[PDB]
Amino acid sequence: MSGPERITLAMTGASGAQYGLRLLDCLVQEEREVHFLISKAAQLVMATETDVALPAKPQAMQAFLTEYCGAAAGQIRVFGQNDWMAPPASGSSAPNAMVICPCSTGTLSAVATGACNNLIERAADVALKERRPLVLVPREAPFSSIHLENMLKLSNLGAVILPAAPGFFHQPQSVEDLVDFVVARILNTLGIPQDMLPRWGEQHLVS
Amino acid sequence: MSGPERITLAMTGASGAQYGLRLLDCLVQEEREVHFLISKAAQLVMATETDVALPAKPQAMQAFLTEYCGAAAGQIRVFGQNDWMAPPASGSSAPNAMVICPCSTGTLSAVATGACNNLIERAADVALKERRPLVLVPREAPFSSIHLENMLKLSNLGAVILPAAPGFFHQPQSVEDLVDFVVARILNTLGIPQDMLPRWGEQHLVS
Amino acid sequence: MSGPERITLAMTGASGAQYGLRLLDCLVQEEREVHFLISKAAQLVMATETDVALPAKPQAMQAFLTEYCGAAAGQIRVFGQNDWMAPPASGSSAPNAMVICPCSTGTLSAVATGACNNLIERAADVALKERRPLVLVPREAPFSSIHLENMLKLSNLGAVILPAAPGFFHQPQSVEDLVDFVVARILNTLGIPQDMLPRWGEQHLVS
Amino acid sequence: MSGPERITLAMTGASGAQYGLRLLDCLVQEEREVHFLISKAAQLVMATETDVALPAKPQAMQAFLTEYCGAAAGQIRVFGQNDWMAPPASGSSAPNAMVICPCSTGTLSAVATGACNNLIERAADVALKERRPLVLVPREAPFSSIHLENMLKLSNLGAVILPAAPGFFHQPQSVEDLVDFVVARILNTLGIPQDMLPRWGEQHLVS
Amino acid sequence: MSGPERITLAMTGASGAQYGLRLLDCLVQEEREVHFLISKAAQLVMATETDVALPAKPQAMQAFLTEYCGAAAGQIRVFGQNDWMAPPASGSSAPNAMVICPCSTGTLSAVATGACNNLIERAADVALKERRPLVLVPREAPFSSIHLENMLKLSNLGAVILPAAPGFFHQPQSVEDLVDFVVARILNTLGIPQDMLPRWGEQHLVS
Amino acid sequence: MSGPERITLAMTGASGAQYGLRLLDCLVQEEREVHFLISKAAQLVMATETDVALPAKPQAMQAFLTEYCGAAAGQIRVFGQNDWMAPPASGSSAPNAMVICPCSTGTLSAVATGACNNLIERAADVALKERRPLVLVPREAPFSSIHLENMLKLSNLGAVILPAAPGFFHQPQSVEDLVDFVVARILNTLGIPQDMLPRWGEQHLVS
Amino acid sequence: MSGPERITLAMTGASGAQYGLRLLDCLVQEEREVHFLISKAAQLVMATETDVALPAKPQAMQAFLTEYCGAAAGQIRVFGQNDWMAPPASGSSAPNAMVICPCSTGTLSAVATGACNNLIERAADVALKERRPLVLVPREAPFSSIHLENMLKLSNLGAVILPAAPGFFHQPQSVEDLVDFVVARILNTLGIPQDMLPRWGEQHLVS
Amino acid sequence: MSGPERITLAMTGASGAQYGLRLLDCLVQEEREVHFLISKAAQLVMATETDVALPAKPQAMQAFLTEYCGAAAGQIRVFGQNDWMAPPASGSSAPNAMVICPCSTGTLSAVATGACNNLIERAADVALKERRPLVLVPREAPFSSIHLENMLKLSNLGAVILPAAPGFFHQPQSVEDLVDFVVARILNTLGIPQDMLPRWGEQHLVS
Ligand SMILES: CC(C)=CCN1c2cc(C)c(C)cc2N(C[C@H](O)[C@H](O)[C@H](O)COP(=O)(O)O)c2[nH]c(=O)[nH]c(=O)c21
Ligand SMILES: CC(C)=CCN1c2cc(C)c(C)cc2N(C[C@H](O)[C@H](O)[C@H](O)COP(=O)(O)O)c2[nH]c(=O)[nH]c(=O)c21
Ligand SMILES: CC(C)=CCN1c2cc(C)c(C)cc2N(C[C@H](O)[C@H](O)[C@H](O)COP(=O)(O)O)c2[nH]c(=O)[nH]c(=O)c21
Ligand SMILES: CC(C)=CCN1c2cc(C)c(C)cc2N(C[C@H](O)[C@H](O)[C@H](O)COP(=O)(O)O)c2[nH]c(=O)[nH]c(=O)c21
Ligand SMILES: CC(C)=CCN1c2cc(C)c(C)cc2N(C[C@H](O)[C@H](O)[C@H](O)COP(=O)(O)O)c2[nH]c(=O)[nH]c(=O)c21
Ligand SMILES: CC(C)=CCN1c2cc(C)c(C)cc2N(C[C@H](O)[C@H](O)[C@H](O)COP(=O)(O)O)c2[nH]c(=O)[nH]c(=O)c21
Ligand SMILES: CC(C)=CCN1c2cc(C)c(C)cc2N(C[C@H](O)[C@H](O)[C@H](O)COP(=O)(O)O)c2[nH]c(=O)[nH]c(=O)c21
Ligand SMILES: CC(C)=CCN1c2cc(C)c(C)cc2N(C[C@H](O)[C@H](O)[C@H](O)COP(=O)(O)O)c2[nH]c(=O)[nH]c(=O)c21
Ligand code: NA
Ligand code: NA
Ligand code: NA
Ligand code: NA
Ligand code: NA
Ligand code: NA
Ligand code: NA
Ligand code: NA
Repeated sequence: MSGPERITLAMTGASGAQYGLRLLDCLVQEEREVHFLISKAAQLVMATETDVALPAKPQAMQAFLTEYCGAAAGQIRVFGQNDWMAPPASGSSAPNAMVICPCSTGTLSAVATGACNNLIERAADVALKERRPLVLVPREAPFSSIHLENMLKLSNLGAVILPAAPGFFHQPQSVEDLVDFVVARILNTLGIPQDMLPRWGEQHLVS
Repeated sequence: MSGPERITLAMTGASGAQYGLRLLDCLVQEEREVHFLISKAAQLVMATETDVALPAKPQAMQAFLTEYCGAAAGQIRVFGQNDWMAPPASGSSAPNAMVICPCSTGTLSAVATGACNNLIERAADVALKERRPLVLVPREAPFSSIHLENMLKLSNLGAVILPAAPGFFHQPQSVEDLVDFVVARILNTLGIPQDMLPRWGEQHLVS
Repeated sequence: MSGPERITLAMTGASGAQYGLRLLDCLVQEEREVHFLISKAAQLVMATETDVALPAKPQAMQAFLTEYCGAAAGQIRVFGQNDWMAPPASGSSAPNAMVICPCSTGTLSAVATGACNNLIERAADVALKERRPLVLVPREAPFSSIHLENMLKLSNLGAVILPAAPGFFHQPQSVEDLVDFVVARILNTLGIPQDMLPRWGEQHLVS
Repeated sequence: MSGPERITLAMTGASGAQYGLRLLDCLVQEEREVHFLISKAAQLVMATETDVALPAKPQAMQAFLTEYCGAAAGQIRVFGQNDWMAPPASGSSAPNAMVICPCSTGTLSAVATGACNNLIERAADVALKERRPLVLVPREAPFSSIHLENMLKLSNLGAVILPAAPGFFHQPQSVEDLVDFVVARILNTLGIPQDMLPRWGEQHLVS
Repeated sequence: MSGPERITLAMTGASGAQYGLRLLDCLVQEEREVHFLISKAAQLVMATETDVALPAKPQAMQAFLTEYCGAAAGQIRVFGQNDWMAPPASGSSAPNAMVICPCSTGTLSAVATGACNNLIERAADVALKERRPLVLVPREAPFSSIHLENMLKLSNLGAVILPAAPGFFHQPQSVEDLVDFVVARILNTLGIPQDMLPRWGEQHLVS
Repeated sequence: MSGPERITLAMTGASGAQYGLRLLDCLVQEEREVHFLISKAAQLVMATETDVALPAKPQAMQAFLTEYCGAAAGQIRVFGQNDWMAPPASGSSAPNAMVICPCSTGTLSAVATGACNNLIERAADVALKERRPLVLVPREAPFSSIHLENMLKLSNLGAVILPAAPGFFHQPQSVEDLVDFVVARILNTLGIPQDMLPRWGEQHLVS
Repeated sequence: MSGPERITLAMTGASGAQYGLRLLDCLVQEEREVHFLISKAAQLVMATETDVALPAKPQAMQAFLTEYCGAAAGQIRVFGQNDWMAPPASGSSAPNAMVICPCSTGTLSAVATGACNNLIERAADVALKERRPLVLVPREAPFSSIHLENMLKLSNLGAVILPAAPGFFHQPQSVEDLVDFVVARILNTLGIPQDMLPRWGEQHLVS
Repeated sequence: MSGPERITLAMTGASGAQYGLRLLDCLVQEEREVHFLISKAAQLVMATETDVALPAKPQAMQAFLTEYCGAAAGQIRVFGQNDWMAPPASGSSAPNAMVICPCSTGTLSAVATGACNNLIERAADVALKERRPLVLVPREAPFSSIHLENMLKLSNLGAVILPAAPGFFHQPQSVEDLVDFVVARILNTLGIPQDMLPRWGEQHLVS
């Protein structure tokens, strides 16, 4: 298998819940183990932007997402926001890649400053210290200098700042096509196969 | 009238030609004068991503866009990439707001470093020196530290970095809705009326 | 009318509750719409430093402040600390000026780092990204280098750092005179008329 | 009326007394109130470079300049270098735009470092703290790194650094034409009408 | 005795002459030796804000302050602004703590840049080089980035930046109470006993 | 002979073609060898601002300038913008001093960032690496922070930033006098004799 | 002759008047022209540390120093602290090397920040902009970070920071030997012959 | 007793062996315990500049210095350059103040960069980490930017940079007087009594 066996997928409270749900679906279909984290604010975004009725508590949420995605038993773990006994909280855990999608400006701030106030922020702190993959998918416009400084600091360390800024070069025909563009870029970053976005120029040879 | 009477609208070679065309259409409908600039690479993006058959040379291009947008004679000026006799090239011109939409990473670089190699880059240099509005709409993912440093430098000076990162909080149903989200944010930044994106919470009063 | 029609007034937990209440009163008397936010810690400061019996929950609080200030129905909105549906949470809202008065060192930190952990901090983040007025009124002494760096970062972006440091050059005779000095400076910053602090030297002509 | 009703015009001891006198004349003709300040060194520059016989003390100086410019009684205030009772010394004064023309390297230094050693330097410090317009017109060549760092710091804060570097693109025929070029740029910066320098390209439409 | 036997107390030309006079009175009552310095501008502030008729020259001033404060002969030294033979001018003097109260923005600048243009600024330069206490009490609002950078530089070196920003948490009933708050904080910084501001929470034990 | 035997004189597209032509004339009269470079944009400035009919191609241009200046055969070399076989392109060439007069903001940018996109920019890069004289004569107003940072970087390395900011202290009577002021300063920087601007104070002895 | 024909020698108010007088004597004996400047504070240092009875005003001072040093008529110019008509005030003057010996911490500050408040500070500003030699001889201990930052900034530009820190490696037997050590180093820096300090190791050949 | 009971005195290879020997003598006379360290290069400086015949190895050296200074048995410890079992090598040792006198540029570098290559450099590293006094007495001229950056870094941390730059304000009559000036300043920094340099201005009272 190419790419990580396990991904920590954190959803935080930026607009674009569709991106995180699509990414979750794609990771499940690629037979990956997902350690799923979601902030309080992200639950309110999901309720506002989608007709996904996500249960609030981790055990109900795990059962719901397992069904929603057609996952295997055990494939989606869900951990609460203060569950320090979960793998992502320690660098002595088995290695995971981590994606924060969507990434609110507040979570971006916390990761850049090392705040570690909940399991998402601690998980990202652990990824950075252990040199494990960390991809942040912010959705905001305009970006202020506060945002940009935080992104720059993290990019300089080795985090991938991948804004939810879909391209139009494969003639998207629906909202789903644009969502799939960004999810494809995340999967490409992680080194996980995807067939939503072709390999640009693969067949080109000269000119 | 609220907002600027004249806007310099530059299209450069990032994916998202739809954004610049929609913005042009909205500015024309708000009875604004538009000084329209387009890079060579942007012409190739437009041909690839749209079925707009934009003529190559400025006089033909002006006539085409005037018809396309239903503009008045004289309302859309078009200037070539080396036309230093055009208003945007000097700070002694009448004041315009300037928008680069889409903004390629190369144009972002040129603006940040002061390269002034064509009329778009000179126009932005003039906006910055004269303290006139400058809005940059980059479309790229991931953003590297090179991109982020360039954006941060310009944001710190007072340019608005407004990534083509549409929100989903008004339940978009088409690609056009997502395009209209970003265009609405640009128009809000410029202080020009728009009725595509409601005023969040305007009717909320308590809780 | 000169100055903003709407002001977001946030009270946080620094000593000087009197300043925020006086400012609220003056804004109401100038027929402005106020979007009123208050932190948990600020409620404890108000109870300690004043004999204002402010109710805890937003609907009761709105009714109380409306009476206290002699405001019109609808003139003072009150929003809770997690109410993301309120206007200040999105830059797509109608434009407001924002004042944090008093501004605790912790709120100053959150604004400088982009933490966005409650509606006050998100509101300030939105003001900065949208280039809308932001005035911070810290009350602390000494100021440490941590405080000063945070203030400097925000001042460099364009926020107004206006310490609760009243002047004595108009011969204050009471605590109220000193409070009114700082409130007058805030109103002057916002461009809202005030007749508490004369225009220095207005009548001077030579020497 | 477009632009500020009141301008603080400070003349300091760089070569180019002609620029400050021309600017004063233009501001008077646009019916603006001018708060006029002049350094000791600037008085020696004026005596060396012009045949203007400027009296030394503020009351005589005010009467002289009023006649010289054809100003109304009261239109030109003159204030001495230690007159802290004058409006420019306090941010509680009515708002003025401020221009230092010419701006010596020593005054540029004082403004950049916050020295406030006389009314000119205090006035500029007040402009910066209150976010009121500040335009500096240095005349020096070469510029050393000391000069450039001081200019950069102030430009980054929002001051306009407008060197006395006239352009030749409207075919100047006399020294007066070159002086009028720089004065026109200052007036354009302030948003005050001027008919000395046309609006570049205003009549251009295509090519 | 706790705290320094000798204090250099410099008054400069910020609003808040009351603070410096109160501090002087408290230091005298604690049987400390005070080396008293005052700027020209501070003499004009004192005349404007108080009904203290301070004589201009050092010998008359010393006699006046000795009476005003009920000091012992010799307890208050007064030194002129160019008296380099006074103790504060050399680091080979006996150690003193130094307080600049109030501290103008111009004196803050001079101390931060090392200007040493009069005995106050030299005295502060000496305190910094000898690692002796230096407390600066600025009174300004807003603080610009120039002010903040100067404060930050000095705080980073070890100076105490203590703005004249009184707290309200001990229910002040008069202007004097607010003055006494700031003076108490200065005395606490210096390690000199004071009974104006209680020790917060001293009697609290749990909760 | 005092000063360099050979000067690389580059004209770029800032306003002030008169300065470069005057400098060329003076260098020829001082019997110096000039390696003459001119940008495309500078040719359009010269055509706009002067009645010099400069041929476009290097061989015609060399013959024209030789006649215009009364130069010796071989004294003025002219090299095209991509002629990497010309001496200025390599640091193994015989040493020349280099002057860019006028220096556009775009050429200033290219030199500061090391862009080397044509022979002028490469020539300046070579001067900096070889520690050979480099004088830049910018003509712009206002200068933005982008401009100022670029100038500061180059000044810190050892380039001379000499803005086209003529002085008035020798009572100029014509445009030519002002042009001659700046050209004299350039020649003084290079250490080449000039008799247009006297040696200030040379005859002064005391007071 | 090796080394500069003319030296601007400025004495400022640091301890070590002996160094400046010795240097003056050596420059006169090497048949150099000296443009002599002295601060008010330096006159008080000279009176305190030496039995040189230096007259206060420039014409008397010039006559006195001419006799004291055995100089030729005209060899020592003396200029007052506000004499802007003296050569050192303009970069269009004939080139001089400049030495500030001793250099007070306040003059070091002024030079580093570009204050130009008197002819000494302006002269140094001119040296830096024109790339002419500038040697600063500070005498202070300890050096604070303020001092060190100012020295570092100037050293980075190309000024020579030469502390009055004599060496003992040629077995000094008197105060005069130690003074002569520092003066020899200054003369070596300037490239002026001196026979007080031998060339270290000149005769050594191997080991 | 005022001041530290124990001082680590390190002599390194700058010119000025006299300073370290005098300081050693004064510390012994004040009944302090001295932990004495000396570099190889310092032994060669001492042999070159003095007629002190210092034995090479630590036990002989200790006996020699004990006699030379009239110290008590045990009062002067001497430790070798690799003796990690000596107290200064660990922060768990009893607290000492540390002085490096003279301080070579190489030892200054090592301390600034944390090199810890011998016991002197380790001892200084320990002083900095434990927040114990560290005084560096460099002797070099000119100081390069390398030197100055190293000094600035250490001063910013809290080390005292005290150059061997004696003052002349107490009319020194011999080399010994100048040596005693610097040693007095060191002792004052350490808080150890000295009667070589009076307390400036102690008896002054007014003017
Ligand atoms: C339309 C509004 C109010 C904003 C657009 N969007 C968003 C949509 C919706 C519908 C809600 C409710 C909230 C947001 N927010 C704000 C955000 O959740 C908060 O700052 C919050 O503190 C984040 O906390 P976490 O980092 O998740 O712990 C948020 N934050 C952000 O960074 N980007 C966004 O797109 C948006
Ligand atoms: C699918 C490819 C190859 C990239 C996506 N997209 C894009 C789409 C298409 C279809 C074309 C052709 C080109 C791009 N580029 C590259 C870009 O135009 C160039 O770097 C170019 O030099 C820009 O020059 P200008 O600044 O306009 O003068 C470009 N640049 C960028 O910054 N963002 C983009 O989205 C893309
Ligand atoms: C006398 C005490 C304990 C401090 C003076 N004052 C204050 C008065 C009172 C009476 C209370 C209770 C609290 C304060 N604080 C502390 C402060 O509220 C907290 O740090 C807190 O976390 C702030 O959270 P928010 O930013 O409001 O969300 C606070 N914080 C601050 O920045 N400035 C202040 O003046 C004071
Ligand atoms: C030909 C000389 C000596 C210089 C050219 N010019 C000038 C002309 C004349 C004829 C005089 C007399 C003085 C100058 N100066 C120097 C200047 O006034 C001083 O540095 C001075 O301290 C400035 O103090 P202020 O900031 O006004 O309080 C000055 N300063 C500057 O920054 N630019 C200039 O053009 C010149
Ligand atoms: C109401 C005015 C004009 C200002 C409020 N206040 C003040 C009050 C009064 C009544 C006077 C007269 C002056 C001030 N100033 C200005 C100040 O004294 C000057 O900048 C001055 O150069 C300072 O020099 P020093 O550092 O003392 O040598 C000053 N400066 C400052 O930093 N803070 C202040 O509060 C005020
Ligand atoms: C009146 C206008 C449009 C501007 C004033 N002036 C100027 C005059 C004329 C009449 C022309 C045509 C052009 C300018 N420019 C713009 C400039 O040439 C361009 O940015 C250009 O890309 C420079 O490229 P190069 O560096 O030479 O390769 C330019 N650039 C600059 O830095 N300073 C100037 O004074 C002006
Ligand atoms: C024993 C005292 C009070 C200090 C030692 N020495 C000195 C000696 C004597 C005997 C006098 C009188 C003055 C000093 N000073 C202080 C100094 O002159 C002042 O800061 C002053 O403002 C300098 O202004 P300038 O830069 O000359 O315009 C001064 N300044 C300095 O930087 N180094 C010194 O060695 C000393
Ligand atoms: C006259 C010479 C060659 C220099 C003056 N002086 C000195 C005098 C004598 C007579 C000797 C032999 C050596 C010096 N040095 C050089 C110095 O010892 C070395 O760089 C050396 O590596 C220092 O190593 P440490 O840090 O002690 O381990 C040295 N280093 C320094 O920083 N300042 C000095 O004054 C001098
Ligand atoms: Na949460
Ligand atoms: Na192009
Ligand atoms: Na709260
Ligand atoms: Na003056
Ligand atoms: Na004074
Ligand atoms: Na070209
Ligand atoms: Na002086
Ligand atoms: Na050694």
